[PDB]
Amino acid sequence: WPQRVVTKKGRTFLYPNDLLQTNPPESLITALVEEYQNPVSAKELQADWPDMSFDERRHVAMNL
Amino acid sequence: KVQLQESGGGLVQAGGSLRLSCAASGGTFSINTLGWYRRAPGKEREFVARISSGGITRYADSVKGRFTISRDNGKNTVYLDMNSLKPEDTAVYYCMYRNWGGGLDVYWGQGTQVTVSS
Repeated sequence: WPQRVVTKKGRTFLYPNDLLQTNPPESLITALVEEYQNPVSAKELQADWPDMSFDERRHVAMNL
Repeated sequence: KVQLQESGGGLVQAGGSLRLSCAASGGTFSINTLGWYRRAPGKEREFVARISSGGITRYADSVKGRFTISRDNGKNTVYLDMNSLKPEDTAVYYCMYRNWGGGLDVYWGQGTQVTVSS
């Protein structure tokens, strides 16, 4: 506490602190821009994040 | 593997109050954003209302204060309580299921007709 997390898909963020922010973990932004090659989804993730619940925030970070 | 069955809706007269409901199945719900889009007779899909997994409502300016969107976790249903309807609100109302996980898929319902006359 706080423990660095490595998700299956090889993303990194500091749990839980990186999920308690208005912005999503920077690892998820990069993944969506470069790997998924879809920058509009990354900017669309930024818009949903503040209104998301913690459970959804965790779920998204784990599987993205 | 994700079902969206909408119910309610019909024909009401101006000033009335209709209620739309949409039920989801086949995946998660509590950790999902649901909402409603409507397409007027000659127009294109238009945002009406959103509600996030955290329970945060977003409304379009035209329908704000009149329409109210709510969700029922544990029943896998989202409700849109329309009040003081107007002829311009006549449109096919579609359900929305906004799930991320894999990388943002968006699912729609088949639609429910809503017509306001007089």
